[PDB]
Amino acid sequence: MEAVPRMPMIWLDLKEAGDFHFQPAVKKFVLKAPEAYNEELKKLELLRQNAVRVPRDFEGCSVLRKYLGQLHYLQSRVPMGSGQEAAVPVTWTEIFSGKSVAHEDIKYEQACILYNLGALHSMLGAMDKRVSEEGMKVSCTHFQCAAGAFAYLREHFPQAYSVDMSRQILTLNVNLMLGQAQECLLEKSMLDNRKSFLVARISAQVVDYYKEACRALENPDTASLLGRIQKDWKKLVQMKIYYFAAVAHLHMGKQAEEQQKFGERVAYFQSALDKLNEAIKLAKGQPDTVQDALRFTMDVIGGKYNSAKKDNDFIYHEAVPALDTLQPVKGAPLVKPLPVNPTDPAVTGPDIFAKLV
Amino acid sequence: NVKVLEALELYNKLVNE
Repeated sequence: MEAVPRMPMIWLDLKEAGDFHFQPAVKKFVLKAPEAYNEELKKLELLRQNAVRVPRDFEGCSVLRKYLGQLHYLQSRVPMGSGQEAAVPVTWTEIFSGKSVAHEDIKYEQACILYNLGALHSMLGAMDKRVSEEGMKVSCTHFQCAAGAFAYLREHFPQAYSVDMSRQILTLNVNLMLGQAQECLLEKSMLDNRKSFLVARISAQVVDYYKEACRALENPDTASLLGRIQKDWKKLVQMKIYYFAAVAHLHMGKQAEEQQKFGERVAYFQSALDKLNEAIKLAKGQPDTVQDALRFTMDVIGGKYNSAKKDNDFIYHEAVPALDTLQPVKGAPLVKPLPVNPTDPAVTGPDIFAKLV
Repeated sequence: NVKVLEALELYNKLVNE
């Protein structure tokens, strides 16, 4: 129902930065050809400082993107990659273990900045209460942007500099973000009062994304890596899998009601009620926010089941079909990792190291 | 909002048949 209290969302912490002393290496490199990019390096230093201590807001995303871009410009003028002559140590903290990990590679710095871009977007997406349509739309967009950052990171930084940025972990992050993005669209679909069948397809897709997320969290090696984060994330995700399965079948039941298929209607409502109860069991101990959403949905599905079974038992007398005989709901993918372009002039601005003569 | 617009494209295509 459109008025259902909203589920909480998961967001990711930003990684903590160590040193990246690029200045002495850059100066030494350019002196190999007068006062060696001195003002230009000062600007970049300020940009890094702003980025590594980024304000946790929307403008902060711009800060991260601009620094990321200037890092690419520097990379192209001064060889600071792995094995290259002007490479210096880059140090960041691995977020799961708290270990300092160092690499003499400017791409490692780029990677961590891109990671924090994704993490910050995950934060911004999770802040609105999502009762407003725009709140849902903007939250959805942020989650797709977060997915976009992690996906770009996974594909274009394959070295996997630390365990928190491995392919498995980044894919988990992507699928979690896409799931939360699609969930925002489910909320919107109900606020917009779309066709019940469409709401079902959208909710079914939420389940699919969350299944893939839960899948990764159930990997024992991944689970031991994350520790209690895995336990914390999995509680919500697994609960949501049965919750949105219930929501899907609630609306397939509504479609049945619209099509005057009253046997089918009871079958779907019963399935939704069974699935919701399983979510409630799984939600034991979780915050009142989760409990309030489940309570609300229990009222809706419980009332509609009763009425549907009542009407069928007294009036329509239609056979209640097994679900396996019915056409299963196909998830509708409406979200994606939104493209990141590190060298987008719109976000980076002029190459800091532009040198006419 | 250009970003939000792109992010909502698939949704709107779906609901507008």
